[PDB]
Amino acid sequence: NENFEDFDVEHFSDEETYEEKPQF
Amino acid sequence: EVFDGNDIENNETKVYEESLDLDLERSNRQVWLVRLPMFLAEKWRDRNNLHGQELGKIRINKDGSKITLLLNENDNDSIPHEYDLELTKKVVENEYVFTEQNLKKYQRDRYIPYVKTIPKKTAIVGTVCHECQVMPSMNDPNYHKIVEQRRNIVKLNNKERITTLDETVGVTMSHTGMSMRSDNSNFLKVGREKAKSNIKSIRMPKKEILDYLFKLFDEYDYWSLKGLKERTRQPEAHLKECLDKVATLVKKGPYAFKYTLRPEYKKL
Amino acid sequence: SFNQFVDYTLQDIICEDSTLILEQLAQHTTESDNISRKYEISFGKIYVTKPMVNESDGVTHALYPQEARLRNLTYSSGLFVDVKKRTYEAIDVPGRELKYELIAEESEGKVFIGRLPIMLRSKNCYLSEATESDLYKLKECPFDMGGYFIINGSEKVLIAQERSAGNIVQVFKKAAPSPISHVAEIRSALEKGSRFISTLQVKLYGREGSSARTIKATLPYIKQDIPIVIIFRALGIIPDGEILEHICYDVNDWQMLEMLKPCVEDGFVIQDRETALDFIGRRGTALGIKKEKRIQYAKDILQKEFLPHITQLEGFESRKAFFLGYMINRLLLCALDRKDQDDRDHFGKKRLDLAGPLLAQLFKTLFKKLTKDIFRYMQRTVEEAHDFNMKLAINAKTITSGLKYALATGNWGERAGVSQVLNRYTYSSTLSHLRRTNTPIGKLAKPRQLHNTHWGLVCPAETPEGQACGLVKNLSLMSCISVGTDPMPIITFLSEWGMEPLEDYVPHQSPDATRVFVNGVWHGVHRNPARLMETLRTLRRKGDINPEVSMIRDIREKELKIFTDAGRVYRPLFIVEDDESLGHKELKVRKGHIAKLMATEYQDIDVEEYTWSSLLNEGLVEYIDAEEEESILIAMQPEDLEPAEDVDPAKRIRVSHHATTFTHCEIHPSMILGVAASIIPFPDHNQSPRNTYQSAMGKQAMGVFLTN
Amino acid sequence: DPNEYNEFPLRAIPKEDLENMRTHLLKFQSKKKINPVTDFHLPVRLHRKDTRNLQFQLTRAEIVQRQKEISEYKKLRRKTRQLKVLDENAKKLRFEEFYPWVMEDFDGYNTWVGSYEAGNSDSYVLLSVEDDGSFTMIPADKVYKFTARNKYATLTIDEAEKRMDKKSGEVPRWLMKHLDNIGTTTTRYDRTRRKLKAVADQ
Amino acid sequence: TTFRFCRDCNNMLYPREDKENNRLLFECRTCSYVEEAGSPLVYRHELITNIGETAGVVQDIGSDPTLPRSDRECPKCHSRENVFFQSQQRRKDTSMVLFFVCLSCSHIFTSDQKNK
Ligand SMILES: [Zn+2]
Ligand SMILES: [Zn+2]
Repeated sequence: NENFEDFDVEHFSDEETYEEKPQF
Repeated sequence: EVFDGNDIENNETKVYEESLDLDLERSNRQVWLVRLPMFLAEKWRDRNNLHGQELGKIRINKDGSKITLLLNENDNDSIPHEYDLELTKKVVENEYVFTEQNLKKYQRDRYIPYVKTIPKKTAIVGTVCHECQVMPSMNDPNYHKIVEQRRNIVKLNNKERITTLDETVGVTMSHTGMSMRSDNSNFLKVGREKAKSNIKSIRMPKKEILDYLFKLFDEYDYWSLKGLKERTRQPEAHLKECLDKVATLVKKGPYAFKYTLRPEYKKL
Repeated sequence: SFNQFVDYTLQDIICEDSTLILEQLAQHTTESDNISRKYEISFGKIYVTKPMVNESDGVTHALYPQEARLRNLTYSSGLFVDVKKRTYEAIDVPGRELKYELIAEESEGKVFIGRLPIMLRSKNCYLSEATESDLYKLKECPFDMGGYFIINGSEKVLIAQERSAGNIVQVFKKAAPSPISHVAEIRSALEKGSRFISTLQVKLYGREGSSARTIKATLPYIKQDIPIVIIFRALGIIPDGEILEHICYDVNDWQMLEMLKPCVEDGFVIQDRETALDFIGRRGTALGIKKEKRIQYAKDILQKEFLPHITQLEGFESRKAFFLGYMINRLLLCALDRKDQDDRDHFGKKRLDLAGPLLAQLFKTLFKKLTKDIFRYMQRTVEEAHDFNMKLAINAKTITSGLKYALATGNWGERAGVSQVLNRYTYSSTLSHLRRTNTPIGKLAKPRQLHNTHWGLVCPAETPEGQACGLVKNLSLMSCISVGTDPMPIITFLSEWGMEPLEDYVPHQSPDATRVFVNGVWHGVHRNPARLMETLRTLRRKGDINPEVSMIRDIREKELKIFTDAGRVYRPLFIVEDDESLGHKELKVRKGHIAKLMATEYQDIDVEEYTWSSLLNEGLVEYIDAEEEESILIAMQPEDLEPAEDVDPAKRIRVSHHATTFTHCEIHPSMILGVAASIIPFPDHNQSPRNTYQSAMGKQAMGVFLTN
Repeated sequence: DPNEYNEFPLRAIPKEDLENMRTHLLKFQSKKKINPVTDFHLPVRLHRKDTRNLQFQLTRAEIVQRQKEISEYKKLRRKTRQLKVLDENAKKLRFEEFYPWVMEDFDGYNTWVGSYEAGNSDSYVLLSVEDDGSFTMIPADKVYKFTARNKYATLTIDEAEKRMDKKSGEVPRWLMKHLDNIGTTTTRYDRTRRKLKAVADQ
Repeated sequence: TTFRFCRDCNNMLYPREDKENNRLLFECRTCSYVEEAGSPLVYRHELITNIGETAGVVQDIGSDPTLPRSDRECPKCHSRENVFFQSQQRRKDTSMVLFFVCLSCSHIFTSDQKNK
């Protein structure tokens, strides 16, 4: 595996925000 | 002392000689509620001490209402022999001292005649008039000893560290799991104490076993297999071979799963 | 933290549930078998072996960390307990009380309960007593610091888990649509008990514009919010005047009494202690209590479940009611806006669970499971008449696999990421990972910001740039975490140096009395708090009280808080005293003390060994946490802010603060930084995000992580 | 030292009159002075009873009155179980203090129920002042705080729920006065005086 | 408001309309204790509150090292050394007026000029 401190942004990863805000 | 209250039958006259009422004429006794540090408390509250001996002398100076306690030299030399009695409350109200003692059991408007009252011989033996706290005097030659003791209270630790086994780890683990040694402990040897009991029974003749069964049915009408077996010492097969002939098992009554005598022999 | 855990907490966990009693009733159809048996298995002293490994073929030999790393073994050591087996028999006569006696089958006897993984360079590890040449013989790096576990050959570091402190009253303003305006909650916990968390919430219903603003508290195992007046009467304080005396400590606080009036309006039609207890027992959620036992049910809830951090025993209803009134008082000050809601980001209200508390709660759970398995096997054997074997009674694989699994995978149970693979990229990366801390994150707080109370305790610029920004913190260089001491000697010292008990405390005849809290437990009041604080600080500076103990005097609020629990992050500070010889404030440490320190250092590189413990013992330095940091004034450097007052234009502009009342001095301000930020040259000449970026990227450098 | 003051010897109690006798501390919780010699209707009965269902248990005057009237009238099992271990001192403490102390006068005018107070029951020492001015020392073992009950006709739990219920509106400010004027749920003392006057008028 | 309690049972007293004298009687809801009202005011409600701004003033407030020291003149001692703090009432719309505690006579003198 890998363990890096260099924050490479996870592209195409909006479903975290979708599950964070699923209700309106 | 178990007892039931709300007794309108007046059984307390017969079951207690001592009066249940609160004894009160000692209530005018003057009592000082005195607080102590732990060394004086441990010396003065243990029951192996306190044989009526003198423990000190009280001096009251009326110039400023100062109270000093001077202990005797018989108990210890590390503790001070002069203390000041600080009056935390000069006037103490609604505070009394009562004793509790066992009794002599030998020789709207709706009410219930049952309270579950436990009566005890009680007696108000004093009235608290002065709340006092004991302070060691500053000028005593043992006040520094008291300071050292109170520092040792927070200095010492009451818990010891874990013990580390310095023996060889193989010698330590020789007791574990796979081991040659059999368990010599006898803790919960239920199988050992149960398998040693063996019931071996001979075949007595049919006339004898039927006579014995008829006598036991005359003794008591309903029987279970285990109880009648420990009464008769017979094999299950022969015991059933006689029991079906001269008895029947109950299947639906309140005494079900029990062998009882036949109704023909019941009248005999 | 690990040394404290192994030395004391293992024995504490064993001794809380040391005994286990099973009664076999007679079940007698005939009176010939009227005997009742009582089998007790009692645990005693616990022993820990040196780190060992058993091979396949049963050979057990001493295991060293290099061999464990090479062979993918767990660097663990065996735990043994003394087990003594009491057995009792009684004549089972109905009606007559059973009297048990020994049959003298009191067998006792160390038995194996599992393998505890050993953190390297701890008191159990082989590398603690090894010299540098011994480390070279064992092929261990002398620069290697330990601090980690070896689980299946992988170096595992236990990240410190940040949690909000227990036994503290925190008052919070709720949202506008909610009918409750303010909530005063305490997450009551006890350390020497069942370790269960009970949340007591005292809630003020109705908004500011409303009229019927009542106060109701959420008792444990009660399905409804009971009014506070009903709870006070159930605790035994009947009159309204006495209830308002327990809650409000000023006779002229008619704001507070006016807000408390709807509470006694709500609780007016209960006027008896048994009526209030019947009310609480009807609101009991167990739903298995008969009509006449609800009084005792509510009494048991109020004794064993209501505020357990105070006590579990009976006879302390007055103490619990005083604490409840203090909670309602704090709630009403926040409602009247005399104080704001308590800061969730205050670092003194936080605790850090190191390897001690984490393995402590894990071993507690695993030992409960072990004792449950012991009782289950013993019950099965006595029921089915099988032979009892203690090797089958104890499954050591329960403890062994539980500790091994929770240290191999970070799932702390049966919280994720508690244990991570130790970073071995560079030496500084290993140090930063070993001093790394973690904060779990869904509340209404803002925990990602660098708080004011983070000064000198965590690094101001060392944090990941991603989702872990602000949650993952790194300790400052001199910052330490307390391992926890017993508060009972300090409570006894207070009781014999003037803290009168709370049972005899009357607030109206003691208006100037200072409340005394020990680990969040209100134990009493003191008439003169200043000299008590003076003698307590003298004891801590002379070393009689443990220097990790934090003592705070809030003069404005008339409070004296003493914290002896674990998890508190503190830092050392110089002590500044009066120094009447020179007529001005000055540091207690002098050039003679510095020379003694340097002589000890150069002897290490014949005089007396003058150490950090010596500086702590005659009290030239002091351990200050974020809570004690609130009541002190600190100078940044000695030789400018201590003595009384042409400058170089190249030097930075510095203020002298125009105040000479200092109680402490910073040792050096560069020690507010962490391991990665202390590699940065001139970090005060840099923009702070660039210091954060270098703190991130210094772990990805190439160097020599270890010499082996 | 000059004898310009008064000076009193101090001594401990003998242990012969400490066995089978426990010397507790009584503390009435009241704003006014309480004196059981004067403020109480003799005889006073300090005993250990079940306090649940107050106002429905008879006072001693009604007890002796009913004694007089009836005297005139007549003339598969579970084999194994787990025991949660508990310490013996608190087990005995719970067993003793399961029923609280109750001190009642003859007419029910003063009824005081005592709660055990465990905070400082082990540090108290009583100095009894004897007739000759000496001091005798007693180790106080337990402390009880006595609260007066049924002094203002407390109402019951069921219609207490009915008043708590939001179906009913605001509780009236003088509901107790209305109930006392009607004659509902009166004091034990008032009921005792009613019973004694209904006996005495015959 | 000056809340007052019954002297028989220590419950608070409530207002009573009287008819035979047209007067205010403070009366206990439990045990029928009635007394005269010393003031006609029975309910007092502050919308702007000025109490609690000087809360926490204790006789050893000068023992706090965190409190700043000033040199402003005490108008009871003519002394220079003192401490000061802002308003302890922590509303969001309160003023920033300094309150000074003299360390010789424990006097509370303010920096306000609109009041003076
Ligand atoms: Zn009243
Ligand atoms: Zn002045």
